[PDB]
Amino acid sequence: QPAAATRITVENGTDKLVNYKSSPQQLFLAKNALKDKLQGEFDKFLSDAKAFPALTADLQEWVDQQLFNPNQSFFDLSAPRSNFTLSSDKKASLDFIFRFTNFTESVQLLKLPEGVSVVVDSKQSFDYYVNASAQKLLVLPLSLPDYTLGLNYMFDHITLNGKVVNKFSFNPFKTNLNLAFSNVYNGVDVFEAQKNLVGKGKYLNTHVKAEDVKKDVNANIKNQFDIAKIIAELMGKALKEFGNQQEGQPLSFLKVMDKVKEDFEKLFNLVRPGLGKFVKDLIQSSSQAENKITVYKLIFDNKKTILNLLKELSIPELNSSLGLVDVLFDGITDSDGLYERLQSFKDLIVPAVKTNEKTAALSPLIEELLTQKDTYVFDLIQKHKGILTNLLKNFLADFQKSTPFMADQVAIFTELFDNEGAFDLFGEADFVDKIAELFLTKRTVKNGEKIETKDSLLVTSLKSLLGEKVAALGDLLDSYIFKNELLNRSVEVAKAEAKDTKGATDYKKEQAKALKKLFKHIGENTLSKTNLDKITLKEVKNTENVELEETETTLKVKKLDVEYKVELGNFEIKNGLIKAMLEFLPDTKDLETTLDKLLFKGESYKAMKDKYIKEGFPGYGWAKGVVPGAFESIENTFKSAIDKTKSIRDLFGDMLFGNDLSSVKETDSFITLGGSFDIKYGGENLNVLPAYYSLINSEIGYQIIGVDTTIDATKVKVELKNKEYKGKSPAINGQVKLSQSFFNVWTNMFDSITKQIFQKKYEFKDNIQVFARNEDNTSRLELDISDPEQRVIPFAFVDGFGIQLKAVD
Amino acid sequence: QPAAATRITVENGTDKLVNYKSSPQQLFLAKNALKDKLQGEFDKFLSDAKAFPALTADLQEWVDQQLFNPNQSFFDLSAPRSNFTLSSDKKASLDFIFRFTNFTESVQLLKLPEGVSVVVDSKQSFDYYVNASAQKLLVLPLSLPDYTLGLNYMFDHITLNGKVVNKFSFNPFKTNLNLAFSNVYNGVDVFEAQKNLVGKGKYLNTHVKAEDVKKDVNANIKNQFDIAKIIAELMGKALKEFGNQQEGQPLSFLKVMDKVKEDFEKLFNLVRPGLGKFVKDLIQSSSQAENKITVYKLIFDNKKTILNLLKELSIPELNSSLGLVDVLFDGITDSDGLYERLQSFKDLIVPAVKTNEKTAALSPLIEELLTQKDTYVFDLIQKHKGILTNLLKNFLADFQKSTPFMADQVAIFTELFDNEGAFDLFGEADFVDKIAELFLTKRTVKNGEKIETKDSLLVTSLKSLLGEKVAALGDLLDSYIFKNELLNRSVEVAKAEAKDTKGATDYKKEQAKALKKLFKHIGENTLSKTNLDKITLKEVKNTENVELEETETTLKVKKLDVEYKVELGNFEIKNGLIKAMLEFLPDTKDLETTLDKLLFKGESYKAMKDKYIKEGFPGYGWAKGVVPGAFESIENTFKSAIDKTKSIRDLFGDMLFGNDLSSVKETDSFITLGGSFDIKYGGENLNVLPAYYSLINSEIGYQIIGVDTTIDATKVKVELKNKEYKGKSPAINGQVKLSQSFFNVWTNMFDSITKQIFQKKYEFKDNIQVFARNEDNTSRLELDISDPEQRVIPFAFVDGFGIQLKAVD
Repeated sequence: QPAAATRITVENGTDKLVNYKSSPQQLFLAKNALKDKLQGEFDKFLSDAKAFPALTADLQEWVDQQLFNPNQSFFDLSAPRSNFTLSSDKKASLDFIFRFTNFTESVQLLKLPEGVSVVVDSKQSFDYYVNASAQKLLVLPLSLPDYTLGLNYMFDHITLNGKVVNKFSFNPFKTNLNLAFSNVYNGVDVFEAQKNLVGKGKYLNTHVKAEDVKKDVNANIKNQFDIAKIIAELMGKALKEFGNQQEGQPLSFLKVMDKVKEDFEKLFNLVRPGLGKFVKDLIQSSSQAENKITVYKLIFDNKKTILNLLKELSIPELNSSLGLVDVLFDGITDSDGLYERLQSFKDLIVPAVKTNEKTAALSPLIEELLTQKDTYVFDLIQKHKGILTNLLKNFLADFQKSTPFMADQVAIFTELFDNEGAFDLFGEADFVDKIAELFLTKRTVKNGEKIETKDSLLVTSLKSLLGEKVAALGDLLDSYIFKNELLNRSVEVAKAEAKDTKGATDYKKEQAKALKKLFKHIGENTLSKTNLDKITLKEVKNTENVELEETETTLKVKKLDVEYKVELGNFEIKNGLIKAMLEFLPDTKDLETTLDKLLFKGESYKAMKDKYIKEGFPGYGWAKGVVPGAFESIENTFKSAIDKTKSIRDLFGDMLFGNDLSSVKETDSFITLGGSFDIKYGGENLNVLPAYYSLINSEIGYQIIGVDTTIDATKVKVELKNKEYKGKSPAINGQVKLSQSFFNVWTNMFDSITKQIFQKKYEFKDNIQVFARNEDNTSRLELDISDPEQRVIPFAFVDGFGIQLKAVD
Repeated sequence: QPAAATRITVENGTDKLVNYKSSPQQLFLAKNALKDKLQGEFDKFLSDAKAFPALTADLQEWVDQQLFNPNQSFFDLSAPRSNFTLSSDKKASLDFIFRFTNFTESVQLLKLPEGVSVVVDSKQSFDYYVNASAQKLLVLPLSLPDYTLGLNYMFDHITLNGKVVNKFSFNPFKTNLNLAFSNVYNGVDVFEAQKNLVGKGKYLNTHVKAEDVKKDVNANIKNQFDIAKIIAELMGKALKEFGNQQEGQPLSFLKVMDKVKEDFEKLFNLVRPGLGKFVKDLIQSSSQAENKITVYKLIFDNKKTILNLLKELSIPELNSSLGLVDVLFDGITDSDGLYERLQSFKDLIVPAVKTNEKTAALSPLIEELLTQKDTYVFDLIQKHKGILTNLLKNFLADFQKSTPFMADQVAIFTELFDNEGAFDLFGEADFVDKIAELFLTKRTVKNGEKIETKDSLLVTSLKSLLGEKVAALGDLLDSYIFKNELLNRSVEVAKAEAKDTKGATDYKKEQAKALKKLFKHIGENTLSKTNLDKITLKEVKNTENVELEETETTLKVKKLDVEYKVELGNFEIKNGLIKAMLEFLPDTKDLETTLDKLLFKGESYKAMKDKYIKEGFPGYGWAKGVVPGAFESIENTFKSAIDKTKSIRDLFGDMLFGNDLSSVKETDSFITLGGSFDIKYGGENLNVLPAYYSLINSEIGYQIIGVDTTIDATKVKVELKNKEYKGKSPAINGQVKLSQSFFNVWTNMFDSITKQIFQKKYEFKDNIQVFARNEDNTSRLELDISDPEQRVIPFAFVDGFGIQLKAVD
């Protein structure tokens, strides 16, 4: 048999850390930091009610696995003498005597965790002595599957076989104490990592080459340009399908996604290597896709890509769910096996999800993720509208609280997703209609009495972006931009006064038609393959070697100087990119009243009117009756100039195009971009330092910080092809021609904008981070991710700022 | 024979006074004042080298005229004993013994200046004793023909016939001392007169009656109205003759004076009684008069009127020349005798005139006043141009220094009379042409290089009167009032560039024609007898008795209250009083350029133009190219409204008349005056005090001071008959009609003027001075002008302010 056991119980619980200094409330520290406090924290578990059962269980595991597991075939083990002295003084010790009794008639040897060479004859009671004086158990760390601080104990000086074994480890890599940390991880956070990762002949310096730096720097610009071009063609290949769709035939956001699915793959195989099959599979995982693929097929195939994307999420706690992914995917050859194993594990997965408050609302989702084998991501998204909208609203609110600079975009996004039906895009709907009824339609999202005056999303975005930049013409926006059924459809008012559905009354299809026309033009006239082909990113030098200097904990670029010329060719923005937007404006012929209100019936002209009526006209004085004959023809000629048959569409056509709208050809180019602009990535003595993912990962890149990315936008010509007024029937023609004057003002302001907002020799500085990947997804900078010294913890908090394991002190 | 004479020489000289206190340098004091200083001043003559011959001459005159003139027929006079003791102590005395020896054999009596009853037989030496102790000779005054202080001496206590004769006068009324005063006159100046002239039963109170006061007060208003009406008809009877004269036929200022001569008489027989023949004779004393009358005929006939007018002149010294007028006119029955006596007296008159510096320049004038018997006043005036212009300039300069309030009228008068040829009006000339070439013609009165830019008299008067009241429209006056050949004929420029005498070039007859047309209209349409007949001065109460209260040195009106209603009827100021003045303005069709300069090319509009061009247009801001399309039609419509064929005459016709000038009838009434205004001469306890002429005169009036002369101008209606625009071809017609607006402005401003400048219930206070004359020029208030107590000296200086007969002390 084996030795007697008394308290072999081993179950226990983990611990957690407390905030210190003025650090964020979410503490996710790494190892070190509490270098001295680890012993003190382990002493608490060493001197509590859970201490001696854990110690006895560890002793039992040691005396079975390490003592008689290679034995007991010919040597029975007994423990006649065995005692412990774990006292209240937090000082532990032991004294064990082991007898090996052999019943076989032969000569054998004892295998013990030491260089022991002892010969024992048959029927002989071999002696074994394990002595431990009263001493403080030392603390060493272990790496849990979650990469958390699994505190373990070791003996300092204990005698085995009568000799002292210095630095004795009591079955390392696993202890029956379960004293983990919920907020402290094994490894080096962000900066203790940049002590053994860079240097003279250390990891980063010997794994990053000058030719590699040059090729990655060039490929950074090349891939940025390529993804920009693929994005531009994508909206321009899907936009063409959107626009060309016939009226009354629904075309969902995802049915068109298939028609450009490969492009997405290309796009996402250039943003991140290996992320090519995942997105092309994702946009095919819907009922509207031509070839449906299940969620399990989506997940098992590109498991590694999903792992990288999850590790790129900002939330640390996801890594806790990421520790079982490798165990989840072990021994699986097809998606059916993965589905079966997830069904097997559901009995433990779903209670953990339900018990977690953060994922408590998520509980239904994962539910059918284990209930139906034909799950589709986008079908789930369109079916679980409420929960997904809730998380999206929370995430967007957090982003607003974190990104005040893009507050308008987050505001319009939140207003969009305030409606559950906004998730009907990812389903069986009409995108060219859903985007119109979400972004260009009044909202009534309330139930108290009525808040239907909430207007549309585009109108609110214009109000935010034109807050106070323009004031007098704001009334114009009130009469032509804020009060048009093509941008503010006025929900629930169509069936209020007509109740007969006239052709003009139904503005839901006229606005959809205008949006389809705009999509047609942006698709096959502006962002077409032919029009986007004349934008060439040509290398200029691309020859200089990017020498690297290494000296102690540093890695610098000697002289980075690469320049790429983006030649815009002749990017003809044809008439129709802005002619369709003109057609979005109402075609109401009532131009006299609106212009009269804007010019004369205002807040400043009326004050001058009154002041000149009561008194004024300096030098004259006594001629006060002349005044209501002076500011009456001044208004009269201006009013009479306005053509009775011209709307704001025609006025804006005169202002922008010059010639009248009916006489302006849609094939002509409104704006032509010619020439080229330079990109001048440069720098001297630029530091190169490791760049990690959001969570703990074995894949690492490198970043060059302080790269002067000069975008010299000069040498480009943004020319208005129609720089002269060719109109024959101007809206405000006459001796007080204002449409021509407005057109000249527009041309001058366009030249000013292209001189200041456009080319200005932009100067930027940032960090070029490249996570370069090899051919078969064997990225050059991959760490051992095994020993607790290269396990980087990017989300951890650095001890340099100051963290202590105590309650606010 | 008579008594022996030793120093009968009597010739001597006068004296003069010296300034004292802070009195004006021209001292012309009256008697009294130097009440105590007269004795001291006479002592100087009593103790000088001229004393004893004067005393001896006085003694001789006394002993011939008063002693033996009624004797020597039977009583020879001898002076065996005779001595004087006029010592250096200024104490005079005498001792005389007279023997009367009769050679006739009869009994006679001696006639002496005393109650002496003595009987002397024949051949008897009658004795006479005249004793005088050493005593100071007292001083008494005498009245010279010039009414100056003729100091005379008297003896206090001397014994005649053995008895003392108290207050002995040594031949009064004449002394051989000739100690006159050049600055002190006998009598009471202005206020010592109002001590014996008013009182309880003294002169003014007993010579002024309540009915007399009432009738004179009523006649004051009646005569003021009558002279105003006669003046208005006079220019309107002479103006008609001026206007109706044919072109090229000269009509002098005096040839027309005859055609209205009687009116002048009427006028001047209402301004001052008896001044009716003088002015009617004066304006007939010229070569241009139909019936010439000599200066002697003009002077001898109305000698009394000339005396009153000369006594009304402000200069005191003229009275010295007035002392011989009565002696001049003694024993003369016709103008021939007066001419003969002036020729006789010329040998003394002309040296006195020449020796006097003030009349030294006058010497030629009086010269022919005694050289030709056919002298004419106006022929002399037009012949002695230089001297008369010199005195007129000096008098006008003095009036300017004395009357700053009417400085503009004196300035234009001085500018007029700066030319000698300005006196050609009173001769053989053309008034309708001379007044045009003097008042509406440029002046070049200088010889240095050129001052021809002096402009005309009317232009300078407008510049003075429109100094800074209007500024912006001043440029209009520069282009239409300051630069018109009808008001600024531009002398010496007509024969500069043309040299061919075109019809338009000769502006001397076109301007004369315009002036003649204006005279025609003011003569027979506005100031005609028919039009002036409808202005009636009606008494309202004229019944209340003006009771007078007398109490010591006072005379007050108990309650003066008279009111006269001047009913203006319908005084039709026809079209032509202002239509002719419109025709004076140039008829140049260039109205666009002048109005453009006045309105747009100014000093304030251009600044606003520039400010709005550089920046501005509040609320818009970025629209700066619109501005040179905004302030271009604002000007363009205003410029295009102005009719190309309309001049400033037409614009002013639209502004004033309404309807166009060609369609405005000259017989219509531009302004009609209707209703009536009240004159409310009133007051309680109003002082009545004597009022004298400028110089010493026996004719006196009385003045009521403090009369509240309320001219309640209310209840009159000055109506514009054309208060609505009836024009069919306005100068600035269109949608920016400004001629109609200008006309409405003119109508409103006319109503405002007639509400404030016109009727306002004017309140005035003054002194009603009446020099009432009886039927045969026997004015009621005439003083004895004989005794040295009623001889008023109005020009004298009152001793109350302080005057002493010493050099500045």
